[PDB]
Amino acid sequence: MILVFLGPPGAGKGTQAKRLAKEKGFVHISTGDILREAVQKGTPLGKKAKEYMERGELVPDDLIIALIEEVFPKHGNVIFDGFPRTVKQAEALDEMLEKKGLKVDHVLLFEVPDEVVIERLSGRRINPETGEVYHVKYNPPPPGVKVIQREDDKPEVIKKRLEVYREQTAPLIEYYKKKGILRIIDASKPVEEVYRQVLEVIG
Ligand SMILES: Nc1ncnc2c1ncn2[C@@H]1O[C@H](COP(=O)(O)OP(=O)(O)O)[C@@H](O)[C@H]1O
Ligand SMILES: Nc1ncnc2c1ncn2[C@@H]1O[C@H](COP(=O)(O)OP(=O)(O)O)[C@@H](O)[C@H]1O
Repeated sequence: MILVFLGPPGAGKGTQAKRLAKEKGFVHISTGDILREAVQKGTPLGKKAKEYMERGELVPDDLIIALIEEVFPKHGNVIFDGFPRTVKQAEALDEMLEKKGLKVDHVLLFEVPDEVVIERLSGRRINPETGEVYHVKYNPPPPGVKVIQREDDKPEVIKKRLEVYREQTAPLIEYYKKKGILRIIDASKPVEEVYRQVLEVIG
């Protein structure tokens, strides 16, 4: 089975993907995580991607599509978490899967309002050692655990990332709706509840 998690930044897509991968054995493909590790290690991809990400812009499709080809696993169920982000990327994903005898089974659309995305993103914190994602209010780091805020979770980059989401990524909703595989998730609910809905959606 192949899943795509779609929706605004801060919706809780990564948090759910990591849980689903962990408990149910999906391969988690987070273009976010892979890009950040590239940036940190300073690869050709990392150096090229770094500024797009810092500014809240999408990294160019060619770079991402190639990144997906490089990481797509030969076997196993897959969660596409943060990819595709454009219509071009969605077309590429279809072709790539079709060549492998595959297809996207379910697109979970993580619906959540702007005030919730801003609330979620501004309080997001990261454990630099473990990659564990926290939230200053909803799931705070344990006492004594040093965390960081991502530079792209600053107020003005969030604002940009949301315009970019609405401009470039939101058309994917009709794209997958037209195929009859769009599932709606009420992402505004607490973590446990969203996860139950995710499990119910996918069986
Ligand atoms: N599929 C993609 N296509 C283009 N750029 C991407 C993609 N995934 C991630 N990025 C870059 O990485 C940044 C952070 O993405 P990500 O971590 O997936 O979302 P969020 O920051 O909302 O969790 C994006 O703003 C974008 O610049
Ligand atoms: N259901 C939820 N309720 C409250 N906070 C959440 C929920 N899901 C995730 N979060 C928190 O909100 C922020 C965004 O979650 P994340 O999974 O990183 O979003 P995305 O991957 O869609 O950008 C994180 O700080 C996370 O701890």
